[PDB]
Amino acid sequence: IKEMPQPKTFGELKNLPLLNTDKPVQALMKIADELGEIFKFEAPGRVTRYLSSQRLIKEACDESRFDKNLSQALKFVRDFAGDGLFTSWTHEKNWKKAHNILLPSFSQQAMKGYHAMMVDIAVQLVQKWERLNADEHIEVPEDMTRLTLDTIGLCGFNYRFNSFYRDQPHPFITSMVRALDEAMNKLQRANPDDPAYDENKRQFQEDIKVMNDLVDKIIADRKAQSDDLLTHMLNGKDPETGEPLDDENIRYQIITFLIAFHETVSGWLSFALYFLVKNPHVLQKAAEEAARVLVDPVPSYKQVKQLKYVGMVLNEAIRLWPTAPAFSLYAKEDTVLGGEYPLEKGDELMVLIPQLHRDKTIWGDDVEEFRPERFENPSAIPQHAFKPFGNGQRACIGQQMSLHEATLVLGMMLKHFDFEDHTNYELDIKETLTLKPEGFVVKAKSKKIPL
Amino acid sequence: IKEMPQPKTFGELKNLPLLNTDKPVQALMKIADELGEIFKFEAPGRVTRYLSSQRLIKEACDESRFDKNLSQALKFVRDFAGDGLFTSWTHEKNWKKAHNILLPSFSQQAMKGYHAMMVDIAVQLVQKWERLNADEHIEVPEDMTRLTLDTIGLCGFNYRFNSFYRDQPHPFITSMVRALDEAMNKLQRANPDDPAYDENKRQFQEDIKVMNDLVDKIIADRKQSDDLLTHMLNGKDPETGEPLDDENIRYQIITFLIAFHETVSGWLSFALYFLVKNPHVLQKAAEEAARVLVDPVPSYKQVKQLKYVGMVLNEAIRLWPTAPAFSLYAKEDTVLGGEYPLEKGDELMVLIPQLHRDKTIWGDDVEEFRPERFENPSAIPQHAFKPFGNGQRACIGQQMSLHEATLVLGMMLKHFDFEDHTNYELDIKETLTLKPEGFVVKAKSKKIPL
Amino acid sequence: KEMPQPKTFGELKNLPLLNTDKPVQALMKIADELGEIFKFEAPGRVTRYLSSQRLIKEACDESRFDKNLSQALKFVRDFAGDGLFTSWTHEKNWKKAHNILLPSFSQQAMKGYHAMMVDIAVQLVQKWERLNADEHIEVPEDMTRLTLDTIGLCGFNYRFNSFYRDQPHPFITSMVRALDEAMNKLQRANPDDPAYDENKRQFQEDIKVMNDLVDKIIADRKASGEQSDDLLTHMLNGKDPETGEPLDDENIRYQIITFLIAFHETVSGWLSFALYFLVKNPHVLQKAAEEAARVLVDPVPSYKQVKQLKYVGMVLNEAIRLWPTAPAFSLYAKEDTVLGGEYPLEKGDELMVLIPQLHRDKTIWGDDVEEFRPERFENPSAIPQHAFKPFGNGQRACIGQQMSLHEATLVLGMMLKHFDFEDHTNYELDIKETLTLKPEGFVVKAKSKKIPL
Amino acid sequence: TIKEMPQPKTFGELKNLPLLNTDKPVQALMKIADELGEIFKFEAPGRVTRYLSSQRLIKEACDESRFDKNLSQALKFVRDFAGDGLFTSWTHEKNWKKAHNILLPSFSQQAMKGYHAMMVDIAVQLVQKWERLNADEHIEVPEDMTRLTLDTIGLCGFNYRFNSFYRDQPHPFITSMVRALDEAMNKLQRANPDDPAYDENKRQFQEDIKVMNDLVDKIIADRKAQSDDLLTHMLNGKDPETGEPLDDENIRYQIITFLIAFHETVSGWLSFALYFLVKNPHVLQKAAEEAARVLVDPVPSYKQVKQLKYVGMVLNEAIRLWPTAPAFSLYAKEDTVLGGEYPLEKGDELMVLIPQLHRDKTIWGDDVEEFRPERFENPSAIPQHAFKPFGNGQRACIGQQMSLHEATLVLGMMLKHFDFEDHTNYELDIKETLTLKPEGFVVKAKSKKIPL
Ligand code: FDE
Ligand code: FDE
Ligand code: FDE
Ligand code: FDE
Repeated sequence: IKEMPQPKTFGELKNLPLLNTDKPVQALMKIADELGEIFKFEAPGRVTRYLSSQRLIKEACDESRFDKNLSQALKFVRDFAGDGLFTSWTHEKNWKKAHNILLPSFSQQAMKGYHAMMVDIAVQLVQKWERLNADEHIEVPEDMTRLTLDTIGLCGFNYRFNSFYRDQPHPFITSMVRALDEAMNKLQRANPDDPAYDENKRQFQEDIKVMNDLVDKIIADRKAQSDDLLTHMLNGKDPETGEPLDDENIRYQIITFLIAFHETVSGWLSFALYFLVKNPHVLQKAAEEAARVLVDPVPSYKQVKQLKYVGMVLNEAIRLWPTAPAFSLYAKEDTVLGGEYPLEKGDELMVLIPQLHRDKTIWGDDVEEFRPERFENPSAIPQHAFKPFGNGQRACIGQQMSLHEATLVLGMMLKHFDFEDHTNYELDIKETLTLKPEGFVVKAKSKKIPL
Repeated sequence: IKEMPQPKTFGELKNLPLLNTDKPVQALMKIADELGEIFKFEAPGRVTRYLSSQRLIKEACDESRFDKNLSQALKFVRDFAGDGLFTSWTHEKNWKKAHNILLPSFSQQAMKGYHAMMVDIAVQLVQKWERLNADEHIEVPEDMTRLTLDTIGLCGFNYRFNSFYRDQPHPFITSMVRALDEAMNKLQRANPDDPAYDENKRQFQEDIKVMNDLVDKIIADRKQSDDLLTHMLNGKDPETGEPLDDENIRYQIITFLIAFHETVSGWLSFALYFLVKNPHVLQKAAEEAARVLVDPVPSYKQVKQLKYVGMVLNEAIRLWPTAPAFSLYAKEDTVLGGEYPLEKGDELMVLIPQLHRDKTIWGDDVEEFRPERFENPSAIPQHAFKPFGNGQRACIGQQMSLHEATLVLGMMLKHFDFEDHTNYELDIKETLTLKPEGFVVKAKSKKIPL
Repeated sequence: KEMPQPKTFGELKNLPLLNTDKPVQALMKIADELGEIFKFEAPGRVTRYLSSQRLIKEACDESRFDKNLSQALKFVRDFAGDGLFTSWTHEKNWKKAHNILLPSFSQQAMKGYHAMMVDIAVQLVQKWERLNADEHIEVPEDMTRLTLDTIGLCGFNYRFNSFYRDQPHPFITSMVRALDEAMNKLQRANPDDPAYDENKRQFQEDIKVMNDLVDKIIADRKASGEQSDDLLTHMLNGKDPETGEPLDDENIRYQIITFLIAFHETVSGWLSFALYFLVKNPHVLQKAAEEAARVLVDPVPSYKQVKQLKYVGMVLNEAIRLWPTAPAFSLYAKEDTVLGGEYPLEKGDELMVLIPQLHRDKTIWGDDVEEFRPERFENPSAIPQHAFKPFGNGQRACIGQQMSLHEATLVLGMMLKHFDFEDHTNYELDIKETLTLKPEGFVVKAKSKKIPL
Repeated sequence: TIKEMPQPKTFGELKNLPLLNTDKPVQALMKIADELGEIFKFEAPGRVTRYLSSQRLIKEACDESRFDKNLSQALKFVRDFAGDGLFTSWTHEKNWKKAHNILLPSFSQQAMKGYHAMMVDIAVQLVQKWERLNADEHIEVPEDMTRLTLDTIGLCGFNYRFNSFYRDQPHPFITSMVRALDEAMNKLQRANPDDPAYDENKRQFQEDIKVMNDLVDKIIADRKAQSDDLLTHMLNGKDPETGEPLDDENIRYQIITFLIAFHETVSGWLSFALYFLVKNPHVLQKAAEEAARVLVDPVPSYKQVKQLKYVGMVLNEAIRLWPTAPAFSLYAKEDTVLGGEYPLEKGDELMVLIPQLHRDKTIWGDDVEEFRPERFENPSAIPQHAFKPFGNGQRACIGQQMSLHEATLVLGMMLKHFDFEDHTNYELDIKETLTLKPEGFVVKAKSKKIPL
């Protein structure tokens, strides 16, 4: 009872050239604004539907009708993340297995344990920024990346990257960044066999070895003893099959966590810092809460949760630019979406989170303005209207940890510094598969409080 | 005595790679934002200084200290616009000659003369928008180009480009456009002799030929009309008694054609953008238009009384002045602002968009579209607002442009309600001028007839 | 029974294999590696490349196979339309134009074109006389000026005046660029990517350029009624015996484009190649120059005299054997059939004759296939049937074979009569490939023998 | 002064630099020489040089009392990872004459007898690889010559086993070297080396030097764990004026130097010979003839390698037509006049186009392009300085005897054991790094069924 909108198609190439930007997500957003809540996007070999209104999004988040689909994006990341929690299909050996082995390791009770090491990495950042000279500035995404990676490596696997002791990035991080870019780059390749991509292929494998070799370096330090993320993997057993996780799979989970945490949380903080320096009154409300609550030289686990405004900023940043901008679904059985669009079994849907988070119908007509005050009552927001961490059983396992980190770090930054948008930086959002601000720089004057 | 800041330089290429964007002006504004009111900009074989605070620009506008310089930009334009007014040196032969011959034709008294022909073109645009079907949209920069170009050919030269009767741009307009891109592109070539730049060198001569050709049919076909073109054929220099030679005239026509259509097309487009982005201001101007434009066709008198429409235009050109910069050189040794010593011949660049963002002058809300700043146009300090250049070398076409945009904007506001149906994000395309790219709207006609 | 096929790249088949600027030569190397036949697959199409006289002989059976419009020719049809070269044998305008024009390329017709042919030829000789001592000759560039001017004057009584220019006629640059675009579409897997927008639009403008002067020439003569006895009046006045009607204006415009392109592209390459092999084989140059001197006894050559340069004709034939400027033609099986007892073909299957490789079939030419020996052709009937097909086959064979040979023989004769040629650069053969073949950096210096015209 | 020197087409401030914007610079300089003759000026943005091609001028330029070895722009770029090694050092630099006198013993004819055995080891591995191929397959000639030449210099020279024949994608070191060498050539064409577009290139290059210094600098320690080899001569030899052995970092520069120069020159050299053999079947016959007659043991003897006279002649005739290191550079020690026609300021640069020298028609006769190895039957008939494939003077190629022995040995064994088919009718295509090798050259080989 409704023909679905579709953008300009270029011959046999369908809609693919339309996402021949350096900014595909943002290109999909611009399409969403022109065609409305749902549009078909077909490329050679695949077809999908992108949804942008909460009315259709809530139905797709009905777990009896739709199951998580591996988007072409995720299908290409699977070539180095394999059977990890992020890139495994729901119905498959290790998803449920790893899911129940690892879920205890991220429940609110796990956070109390990670808190000490999180603080460690957070002081290094504060000390680095403290120790900068006057004429210097801060490269925000890079230092957030230094932070996030160091924090997961210590909390999760008790491995010290020492990112703050390095100027050129780590070999691992560069391979991870190059691998993700390649996964993205395969989306626009109309035929991946063309010889033009031979060097691109050769490097892809060279970086997969670099990561896969290095992760086993993490494994060497232990069997050759501490309440940590890795221990649960080598040591937790399935209640039905009795076994632990395979050595090959434990690998993929590590790659997954390293990639997921360091990438998603880097954008998150950077965006929060971006929005703070652009909204100085919000900064004021957030900076004062920092001083009043963070009364110790270093924070305690209990003190973090009181930062009720710092948390609101983070959520409001994540509303506007969700660092994992999309998740994919398929129909378990034949169905009708919204009484208008019939779906055959196996058809793919794409939830375009940033555009869902821009539904005026839900948020009012100031969808675009950075106002953390929307979130004082998280309970007024309808169901499936704010889904930055996915949905259902395949929802983000790393939510409670990421939020702990972001709120922790942001608090200490606001407690210890004031930040000047000394360049009048125009937001430039880089798209690998995640989103991050690119070239964001600030200067920070230390408030002269000791640690 | 104050040492001047300079951004990052790359070996023998100096600051040249920093502008290896498709957006140099915008990249320079970014540099201005990091380095402050003035910075030195070095390229291979050249040096200039970019000024951004009203403190420095006011000095540089002393016609006793500084004269108009042909920036590297304009030096490349001189290859197809030659010694026309825009691309002339002040003291060269044809400038003051041509300037004093033509000023009468851009005086306020000529406007009453052009007004009919201007209305003619504007009715065409309005009828084009009325005749769209419901599902269709409007391509704003492209239709402003049809409008601005057709307007000057009819007012100036009684030539009908018929852009509204065409879907791919006119062959003249496209070569004229491609010539501008090459002038810009020559800015970025570290060595223009490289054979990679040979296909370009060939297209360039063909485009110069295309425009030079079209003009000469207009100019020769004349040898009964009181317009810019006969003023050129008949105007006489009071010292030598002769008109401009046919070559210089050709150069004036080319100059005007591009200069008007490029700046005025961008300008109207920016106004439409800022209006759809601030609907109260659209409301007030729409209300103001409806009350004043009370006849089926607007009159010359009524256009001076679209006082709010004019304020909008002033506020848009404040934000994005479609001709974004002018250049100056020091006539003799001096110090600029007590801090920066300058040798004779040293170059200055007025970065008009950054000047219009000097919080010191405009307040702390610079980035806001508020036409009410232009209630009292006398309230604004001198040398704070330079959209039309400066001095004797200031835009000779200010009235005509202002008259044009104001007439056109008003009729659109009287005749349509406009929908930003795509939530268009501003993307400003750079030739040498500025212009929004991909700006589209939907327009529902108010069914007022013409 | 299973046919060789070169290396395939995923869903892209063999197409990346000849993403060179020189496809024919890459195909010549596939044939060298894989032999008399190999399958060449592209997205959406399949063809078989044949190189042995054994298979070509069957492929020339007009009762079994007909002329196919190769993918290449399919793209040329975008501006050569319904011209003789790009017509299907069963299309309406083919047989029509064919029976109408054949007299205009006959031998009695050549006697008529000869003088205007001579006209362009003196223009070439004088330009070469009037050069100063230091300069060289840009050989392909001057052969192009000559061949184009000759077809325009002989065919259409139109003067391009190429010798009075440095920028080629505005038209020939389009005509050349259209050919390059036609060639360029061969390697584009996705023809729709927006990157080919400047290409596809420049293309449409170049077609506008060619049609303008061709429709001007065809209209300008439909007013002066002038009885030049040339291709153009023969097209305007000749009538089809079945419909009683002459060729439509749209179709004539296509034959002109066809003839301008066909003559200028094939013959200039041909002359260029002959001259290359001559300056590279000085003993052969001597014999031809001697025959040139002995026969060209008049201030300007006469038609009877041209018949008589038997050795330059053998040179020309030996040149077109090594590098046939039009390197391939295509056929399809009119019905299901088996080729050479090993390869069954369904009706409609496409075959491609790789003429350069055919002309190197050692079992036919002997063990010295690559040496330039014009003495192979002094007994022309000794050559087996379908062993030497530089002009195609059967009813679809080149209509301009005679006209071209006359031009080349005449022109080459005069060059040898009037100059001594020096390979002052030791030019290494570098063959540019558009749709036809021609050498690229070829230059020589020529000392005038001071014989007058 | 008498004679204004020719100069090819100039592109404004970019001079004639665009003339070598091929992937085949050397071949372009030949095409220019063929039209402008025995000498021409070649200008670049920051430099000017003169190319010599006639034996007449080259005989003068090889006067060691007037000219010395210059570092061409090319060799200046190799100096970034080969540093102070013999190939990239100035004569008056402190490590040249130092390293030169300690190493001459390791390449004297006397030294060869020792290298002979390990030379054979790698030589059989190659023969075994070819023997074990199935019939439908072919031989990728440059790749297998690169495998051999590198394994031989690495084994015979430093007792390190690369084991190239046990891998299909090339060694990381060799892939890094070739990419480092490619970067050196790639710079020659950049009139803007500061431009940001070259950041990934500058990055990768810096990573590639680390790769070489990694393995090589480990090898110097890995031996301190002493036999009689090139590395031992470097670790143990003493300079008589300061009495010191070579610098630890200088040795790293020599090893890198020797690995590259050998593997790049010798592999190219063998490949070219094989091309000429399969293209000249009668020469192939006579060459396999002597091979069959002399190579009478399951393994070659040192004496026997010397007793191949025609195989050596094919080698000489191969390097004549395509000398794998095609050029060397010189500077004027003082002001002087070249050929009585061209005056030179002190410090002016000369480039010898060895391929063009080796085509000087007045010297070799008019069949200069023909592959005729019998030109080398009487080597004393060849004029002094007409045939300089190994450079000139004290700066002459130190390894020419090692190289000739390897090429003679290997080429001999190939001719004994296989018959070769140009089964694809391969057209000669020259890959240019700084050195010259042929590309995509392939043959099929039918075994003569003979054991080792
Ligand atoms: C470590 C970590 C950290 C994190 C964080 C984050 C942030 C900030 C954001 C986010 C997100 C997300 N996630 Fe996240 N995260 C993580 C993780 C993860 C994992 C493992 C996963 C998978 C799970 C399942 O489902 O199985 C996720 C998950 C996730 C999601 C979903 C996806 C789909 O496709 O559905 C989302 C949307 N994550 N996230
Ligand atoms: C027609 C026309 C129109 C116009 C418009 C306009 C607009 C809208 C804006 C503008 C601007 C300008 N201008 Fe303009 N305009 C014109 C023009 C002109 C001229 C001619 C000139 C030059 C002047 C003199 O000096 O003479 C100008 C001018 C001008 C200027 C200045 C330049 C310099 O460098 O100095 C500026 C800034 N404009 N504009
Ligand atoms: C005008 C002219 C001239 C010429 C020349 C020549 C030369 C030198 C060479 C040649 C060739 C040829 N052709 Fe040549 N030609 C011509 C033409 C022609 C035509 C029209 C054709 C088609 C035919 C029919 O079909 O009808 C030809 C044709 C021809 C051929 C065939 C085609 C196919 O596809 O088969 C060939 C191979 N052609 N050719
Ligand atoms: C081991 C080795 C091996 C070799 C080989 C060879 C071959 C096959 C060829 C050759 C070559 C040469 N080298 Fe030689 N080689 C070597 C080496 C060398 C050295 C070390 C050098 C340097 C020495 C001097 O001079 O000091 C050379 C050296 C050489 C030379 C010279 C360089 C210049 O710059 O002068 C030449 C030309 N190589 N090579």
